[PDB]
Amino acid sequence: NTASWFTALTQHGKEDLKFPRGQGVPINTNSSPDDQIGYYRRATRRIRMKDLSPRWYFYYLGTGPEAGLPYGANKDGIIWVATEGALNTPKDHIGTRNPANNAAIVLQLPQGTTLPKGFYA
Repeated sequence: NTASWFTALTQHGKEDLKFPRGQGVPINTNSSPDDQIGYYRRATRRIRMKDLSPRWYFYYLGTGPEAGLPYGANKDGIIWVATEGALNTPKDHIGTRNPANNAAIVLQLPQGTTLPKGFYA
């Protein structure tokens, strides 16, 4: 099974995640500036049905459950982020995580990043 490389953002409001134009890409010192572009995918969970808080997981462009999705496409539960000068190419070489060999990276955002209302890590 596959997984995000990073820990997910939890939603504490009726808001749909959305960053300012140049923010949102989680830090990863082991990737190049060309690779800093992807999407957050919302994951819902119900429990007893009581609906839990939605979590958003980041996947590099061209990987993850929506690997075939071009950057910018409009789909429910998919929002896009990219930092200045990233390449609009699939990041197949980074891929997705296998929890059997690697644990998730703690999601961190660059300094001066503004998280929207009701979103925390």
